[PDB]
Amino acid sequence: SWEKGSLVSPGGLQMLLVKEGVQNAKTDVVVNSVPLDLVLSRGPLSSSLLEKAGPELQEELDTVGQGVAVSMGTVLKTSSWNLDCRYVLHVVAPEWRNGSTSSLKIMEDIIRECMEITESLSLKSIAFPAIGTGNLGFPKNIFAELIISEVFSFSSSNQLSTLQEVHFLLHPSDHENIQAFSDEFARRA
Ligand SMILES: CS(=O)(=O)Nc1ccccc1-c1cccc2c1[nH]c1ccccc12
Repeated sequence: SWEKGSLVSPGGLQMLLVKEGVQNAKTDVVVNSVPLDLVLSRGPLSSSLLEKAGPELQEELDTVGQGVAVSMGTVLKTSSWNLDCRYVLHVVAPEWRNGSTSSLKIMEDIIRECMEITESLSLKSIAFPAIGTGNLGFPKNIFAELIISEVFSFSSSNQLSTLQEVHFLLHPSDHENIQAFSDEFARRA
């Protein structure tokens, strides 16, 4: 509990494995996964974020999303309300129907976009919480490698003025993700 796991990429971006649940995020940006209808109470990650943030998070998302055509890969920005961050980036994650290989590529593009948004806002840190393998057809270890590799890729190919830290937020009882990230971090250190 007392430590975060740490891995810095060759390009200088620090990744932290944080085992505190998703409600305690203390980064500038937190990324949420939302449905196409923008209802924040459906999936378990979003429901958890909503429970801490308060219903104002839903109020603001509904307002920013009104009359916006929303599809897979849409990213909408709100303030954080009672979360301990500055902004939430609400993303419509892909599902398996988008195609197997396609869906991994789409997740990579989403990860990259959210980091680019954070840098464009002159912010320092972004958190990606575990969303689960909800409606995606790959095991958690595939997604752990994917996100870490994308952080490596992004930071090697870009000079970053402000973005310094990427936090992976895991619930301490998420045994499968804790094992996947721990193995990846151990392997790369
Ligand atoms: C698929 S997962 O959420 O179980 N894997 C992770 C476990 C812990 C922290 C981050 C991720 C993760 C991996 C790949 C893409 C995303 C992840 N979290 C996100 C949250 C929002 C949007 C994309 C992502």
